[PDB]
Amino acid sequence: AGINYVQNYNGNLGDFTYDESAGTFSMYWEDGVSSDFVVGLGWTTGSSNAITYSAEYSASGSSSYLAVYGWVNYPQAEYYIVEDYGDYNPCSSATSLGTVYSDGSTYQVCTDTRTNEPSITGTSTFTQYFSVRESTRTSGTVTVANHFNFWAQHGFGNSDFNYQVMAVEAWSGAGSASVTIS
Repeated sequence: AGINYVQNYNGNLGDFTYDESAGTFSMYWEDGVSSDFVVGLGWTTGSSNAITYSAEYSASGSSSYLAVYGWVNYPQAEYYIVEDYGDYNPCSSATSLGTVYSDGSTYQVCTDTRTNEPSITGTSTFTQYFSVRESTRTSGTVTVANHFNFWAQHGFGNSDFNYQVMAVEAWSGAGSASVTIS
């Protein structure tokens, strides 16, 4: 996949292993976590190219996501295309933007504003964009373009991309995850 970036945000909170060249990574937090971590493999500059992945993901009792994750520099935005998740749906609370259909399923799409929080610039106010898969899965292709195009109708800059990775995130509870990016 031309993986050239390792995402490790508090990976030390659980057990994070990875092989850039194989496009694989695992992450165990079986003892539970009480703080947020985001780990994964990807690219230093994001693009609208499709991402194919395969995963073993077990996070039923955990506030966790198995998602395509990345940032946009300006307007600053953090984004997720959540394929599978734990006990928490971000669109349950956020402002609804509609629905989008892609790769065999509809995704609820929502947005939210984070004030003075950890960001690719340290601490700041940024916008989040979420596409949550209606029929969750742990393997398949994500045609990122379909999501970027829909979000772009609502403010998503759709250019000036920072990093983008296939990620696993959790900030409560315990779980397990093994992922391969093809």
